[PDB]
Amino acid sequence: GKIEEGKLVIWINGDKGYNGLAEVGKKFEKDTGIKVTVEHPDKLEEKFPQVAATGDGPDIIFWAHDRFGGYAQSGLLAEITPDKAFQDKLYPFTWDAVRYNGKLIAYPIAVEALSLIYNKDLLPNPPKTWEEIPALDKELKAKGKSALMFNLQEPYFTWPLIAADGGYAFKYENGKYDIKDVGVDNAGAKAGLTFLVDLIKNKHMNADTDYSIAEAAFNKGETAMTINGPWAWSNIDTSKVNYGVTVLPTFKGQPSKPFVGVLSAGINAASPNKELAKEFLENYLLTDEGLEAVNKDKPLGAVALKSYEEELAKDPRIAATMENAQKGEIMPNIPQMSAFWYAVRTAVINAASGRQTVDEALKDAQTGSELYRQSLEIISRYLREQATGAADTAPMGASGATSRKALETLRRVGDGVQRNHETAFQGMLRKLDIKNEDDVKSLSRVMIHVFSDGVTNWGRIVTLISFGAFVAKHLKTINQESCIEPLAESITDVLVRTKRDWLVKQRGWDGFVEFFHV
Ligand SMILES: COc1nn(C)cc1C(=O)N[S@@]1(=O)=NC(=O)c2ccc3c(c2)N(C[C@@H]2CCO[C@H]2[C@@H](OC)/C(F)=C/C[C@H](C)C1)C[C@@]1(CCCc2cc(Cl)ccc21)CO3
Ligand SMILES: OC[C@H]1O[C@H](O[C@H]2[C@H](O)[C@@H](O)[C@@H](O)O[C@@H]2CO)[C@H](O)[C@@H](O)[C@@H]1O
Repeated sequence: GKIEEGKLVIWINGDKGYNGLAEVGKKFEKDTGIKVTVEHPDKLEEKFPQVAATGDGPDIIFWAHDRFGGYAQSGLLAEITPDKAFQDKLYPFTWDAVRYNGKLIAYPIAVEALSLIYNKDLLPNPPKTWEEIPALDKELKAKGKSALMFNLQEPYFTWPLIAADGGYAFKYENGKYDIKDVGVDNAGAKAGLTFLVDLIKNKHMNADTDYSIAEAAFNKGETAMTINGPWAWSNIDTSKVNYGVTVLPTFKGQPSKPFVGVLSAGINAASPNKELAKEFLENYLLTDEGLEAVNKDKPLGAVALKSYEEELAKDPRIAATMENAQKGEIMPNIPQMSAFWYAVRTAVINAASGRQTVDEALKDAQTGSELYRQSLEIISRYLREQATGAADTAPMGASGATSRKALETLRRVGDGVQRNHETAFQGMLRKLDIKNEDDVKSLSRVMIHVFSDGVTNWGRIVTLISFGAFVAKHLKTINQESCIEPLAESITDVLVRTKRDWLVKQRGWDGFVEFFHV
């Protein structure tokens, strides 16, 4: 749990130009004597927050911007402070993708959007609609080909179809996200995912198709179409398939709406090499020659660097990428994106395999996606009304009946725990000696140790929240009322992170209300 001084370790995904990046690393070493190690570990976006939390991991992490808000909220990223001269060399909308709570948390590299990639030797004209793909597959099957193969294991690739007829992650209106408004189990999302499951039912696609199987089938000329990003174009070039990159097909007359990613470079908060990392990213990578080295290995898409994007913009494959991006939406970077992606990943795999119906799969994804927000509403309200003696008059909002009935249940069963276990609560309160916001930050570790490692049931969840209320009452009494919302956020994090799968299996807080129905 200590990063080594006087070198740079970089993590980037195995689908990106990591050999090109290593070439930029060699140029840095030639000037500075500092070795640059580029690694592409499996699941690096899940590994980074685990290793970084212990003061370990790479100096620089590359991922799409959507994961970076979670990393920033967890204190895992150094604030990026480039001068005006450097900032003005990149597109302002790319800087917006890496801004979190008013602070830049990464360097933007390139804009990524999925396109429809088609074999001009099999399909001279690509289909304008999803609805015509079954008929095309039937024509191509008669010739020993298939219409379409793409990765069905990552919701990134299926999302554009789910979003087409009105599926959404977090509602965006008046230039602001309603994190309370999730659109995963609406009629639009159901129509999109039913269309995908029907393609599998009718044997136009196979539920087991992943990135490697789709790429091999397209690059060998066995399938007429794939869905992929700019990074894929290198392997297609090598294959000598006569390919086009175009607009994704429409669904029910509406565009497919890909979630747009900005490949971004974050600096580990635990790195002792932050000045070397800034130098590397600003004066080696984010140059015409640095981006060219990476782009020549695996294409980046529409680069953040204006000078180089002017050259690449002339490429009709980049025009197609930006057309799809404009029909799509820039991903949020809110910490909840991780849970959203896990919930929709499971829904698509289960619907595609027949493990769940579309209705069952998207219900669970909806419950999973709103679990943090709903849990925080209940827990924050209970802690604050316990501390002050007065309830919150603010409307409950989305799924408000559940929130109201959960808080009602918690008042009954939680007050019971605090009354019956007053001596134990007082003993643990004094032993923990909670005085201020720094001490509250130390509770997460002991909550995971005591709560998360014990049996999972609603009773032990009531104790977790009820002791939280007991601590909140103390914090109010000693003029530390400012600590209660952070405490509520910390309890919610432990509960929903460590009991995610169990909570969704219970129908979340509806399960809680039913379990303690007297
Ligand atoms: C029929 O049975 C029941 N019906 N219902 C409604 C409940 C039970 C029931 O039996 N529940 S029980 O099994 N629950 C536990 O054991 C338990 C569960 C979660 C806990 C947790 C304990 N904690 C240790 C406790 C605190 C007081 O002394 C501890 C314990 O004695 C050593 C005790 F009193 C247990 C009695 C429980 C009622 C038994 C607190 C904890 C660690 C410390 C830091 C910290 C900070 C915050 Cl903000 C928030 C929480 C925490 C983690 O959360
Ligand atoms: O499938 C969910 C997944 O989608 C995005 O990941 C993309 C990434 O943006 C691309 O650069 C490329 O590597 O493919 C990935 C999909 O396999 C999100 O960025 C990611 O957080 C999310 O889990």
